[PDB]
Amino acid sequence: ANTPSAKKRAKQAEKRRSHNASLRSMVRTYIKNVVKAIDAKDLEKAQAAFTAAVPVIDRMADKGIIHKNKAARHKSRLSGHIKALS
Amino acid sequence: RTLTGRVVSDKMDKTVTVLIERRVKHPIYGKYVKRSTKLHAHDESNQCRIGDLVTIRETRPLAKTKAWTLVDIVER
Amino acid sequence: MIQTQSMLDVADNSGARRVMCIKVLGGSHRRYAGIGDIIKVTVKEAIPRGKVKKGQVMTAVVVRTKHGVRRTDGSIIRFDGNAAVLLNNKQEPIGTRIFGPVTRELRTEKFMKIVSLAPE
Amino acid sequence: MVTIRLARGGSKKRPFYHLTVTNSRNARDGRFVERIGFFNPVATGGEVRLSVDQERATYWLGQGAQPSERVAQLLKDA
RNA sequence: GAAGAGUUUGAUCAUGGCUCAGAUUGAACGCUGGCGGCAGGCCUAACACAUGCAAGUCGAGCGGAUGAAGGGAGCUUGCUCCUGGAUUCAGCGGCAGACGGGUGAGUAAUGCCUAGGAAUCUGCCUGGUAGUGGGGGAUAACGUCCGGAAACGGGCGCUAAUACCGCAUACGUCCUGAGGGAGAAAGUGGGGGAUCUUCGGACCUCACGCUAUCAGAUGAGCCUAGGUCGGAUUAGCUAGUUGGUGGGGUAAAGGCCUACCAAGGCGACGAUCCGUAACUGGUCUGAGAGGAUGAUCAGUCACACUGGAACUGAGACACGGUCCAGACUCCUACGGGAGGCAGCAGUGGGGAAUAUUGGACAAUGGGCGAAAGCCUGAUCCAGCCAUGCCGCGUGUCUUUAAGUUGGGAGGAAGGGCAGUAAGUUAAUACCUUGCUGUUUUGACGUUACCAACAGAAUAAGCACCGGCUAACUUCGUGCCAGCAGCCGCGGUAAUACGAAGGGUGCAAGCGUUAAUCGGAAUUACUGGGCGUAAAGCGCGCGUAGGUGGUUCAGCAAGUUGGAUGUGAAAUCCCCGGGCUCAACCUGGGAACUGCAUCCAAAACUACUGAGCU
RNA sequence: AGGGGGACGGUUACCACGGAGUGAUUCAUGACUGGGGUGAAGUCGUAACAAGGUAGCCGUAGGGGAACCUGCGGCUGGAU
Repeated sequence: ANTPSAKKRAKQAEKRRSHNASLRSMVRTYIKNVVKAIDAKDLEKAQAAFTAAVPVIDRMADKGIIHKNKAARHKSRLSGHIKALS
Repeated sequence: RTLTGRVVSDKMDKTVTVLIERRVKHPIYGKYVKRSTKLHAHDESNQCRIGDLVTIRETRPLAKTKAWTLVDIVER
Repeated sequence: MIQTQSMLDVADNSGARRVMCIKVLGGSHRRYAGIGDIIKVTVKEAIPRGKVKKGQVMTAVVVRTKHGVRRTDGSIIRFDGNAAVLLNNKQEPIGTRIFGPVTRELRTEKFMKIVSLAPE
Repeated sequence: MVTIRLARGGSKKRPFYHLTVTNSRNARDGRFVERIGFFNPVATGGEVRLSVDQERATYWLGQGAQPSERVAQLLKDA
């Protein structure tokens, strides 16, 4: 059978998965709204929308749910097309 | 850091394939045979036609089955 | 299943995929068999290696009918598909697994092995 | 994880060590990073005890490897 | 550093196959057995698996369970109210479980091996660079209820932190790189005299922790070139295929994912399909070339009943994890549940054939820990088996082995402790730590090994004997019965077959069944053939290709020399060191004919150019 | 109040296993057959080896219980 050393981490993994599922989805809905902002072509809300997102993309990267250079790309992808709105 | 082959197909943009030929020995037969090697070379500006001779450089891969770029058209 | 020539799925583990009733057992001019009744089958279709082979006169308990079985309040329980469990000459099941539901008219003194394996 | 460690060669009831530099990701007797000199606690006449060369032994202490427990008090035999 | 015989014929010669000497193995089988040391022991069913064990660790990370003692109050030594704190350890939390271990099923190519290449992460480790402040919401244990015989589920209600979430804060670190924006942490224990007081706290101080980065070590991931199994009685395959950009995405490049644009890509140097197989260092026979080959050993790969899938984590698509599906199996009190030995034993079952439900963490590791230590079927080491490989013994009046007794090293590095000195200290006040000398203690195998004792008491077997094997009477049997590798032998004096009677091979082993290479120039690169022995298409035109008259000059691809990194360690080859000797063990080198890079060379070849007949 | 943001939802692509139809390609088996090999050889026979008692042999059509005959082009591996 299995050991209570592993039965303890049965709870310690899936409960931790549930916290890491939400915080991960709390990232990518902020990026979707600043792609909805570019797809609406309105800079006048797009500037205010991803400056709400950048404190979330790296704050999650700082605590090891995701990696810190996944943030570094998405901070450089969204800015390289908001500049294209000109 | 220098590999040389003659151009055999150029009908795609930014990409060319050459025959980097060689003549090396057969191990148990002794007769030096030719062994053709058909690399893919990436062109930045697509200036190579069929029958040209080029040299290439290795870098990070530029596509699948392509990790070599164009250095210079040596001759034609 | 209910009568002869009727063709019916196989609810237990090993062997057949389709059996056909060739005789309803019980009485003399007995013409129907519902859930809990004993029929005589032949194996019309089977898996490549199992405990029964194609073309084999065997005995099976009817576990799951489309005509259904009625309860004492008047309620009926009625399935989508005909199915039997093949038996040996002990009238004990051959397979070690039962697939699909069964009814509580089958948890008698002879067929509670089928009930104890079923995912009812 | 990088470690300088006694590693059993030799025969049964005939110990011989290599003082391997290992990774603690492997076994005792496989995939060492470096063998610096040996050890032999059954040393009798003509057999040198330990071939510890401090030319390389400085480097893994310099690059951050550790004695295990006994490897510290073989360097204390100097 | 290389040995051939026998056999086609009345005889010969030549071509050509057979059988034979040898050495070998992971060994069987038939026989008979005294011992030591190192070894090795499912080659078949990646077949199914009862049973115990193979990774639990931590209270000095946090709440909460239980009360060693001791000093006292009553009753009067029975008892508890207390006071206290010794201790444990199921529930949270950190780390590990991604290692050690096993097996070789899948894989014909990016798996392995050799060389190189850059567009990346790495917990613990090691050097610095900057930093540990202030808060907030939950949550198990616990309380009870419900369902259940139990296993377990799932309803609310409590509480914690080295568990989590904001806020503060930014030397790097990320984005824009103009300016600017962004985002971190946790505290616990051993102490401490002055001021704040409950010198519980605060502050001071080291120790383990914690964080934000850089450089490194150590792993781990991509990418290219090379080669890597049998077939054409498999010749066409290919559409996300081959490129292009926009985006999307991976820790990281990349049709990896995507939309649309174009019609490319692969392949006769063997594509695709088909059968087969982990690969390599190496191993075995060999003069070598090679050929065969991957058991112990070590590197990489791959798998975990079968298949798909992510999750958590530094690291997995995780062997004693979860999820789903399948096959199978099991407990049921019919409510509901559980299992995966290719982990060590062991069991069936298959097979010619392969071991003990062992001892201990004392050595070496690891895994947690401030440290003590705690666990480990990895390991150290033991039974079992002539299974090799060595030695050794069975007597020529010694007593070796064996057995009795008495002795007797080496495997132990250190831990406890209580001084002693040191240097971080703001205060060598004090803790904490490294040093020193003494004391205390801990060996699974418990012995090897030395020296006494009784007495040859306890030890040999096997196969052959016609030839070319220089071991070579007869008795029984009569073309019977049989033996044998090639000839053959037996049909009535049998050196060929069955005993006895002797020898001989080499010995606790001897033989024969099987497989490998060899001799085999019998697939001939080294190193063979083709008028008649086997073998010239019936001959042409000619595609790829193989090779190419002639001269100067040039190139430096092949060729040639040196340079440097390697070609892991092991194995082997010499010199040694040791076991009392040999195996075995290692130290030193030698070896590794290889690979690319680098410069030097220009007789010849290709290529380049002008020519020459 | 609520908002932001999560969670269960709803359904959309992707896919393992399963299903269905129709084919390929392999392996085992199959009544019954057809040659092949080795035997032991009973048999019609004499087919080859001599100029083998009709010279053999090869291709091919053609024909016939068989070991076998003519033709057309073919060869001496054909000798007096």
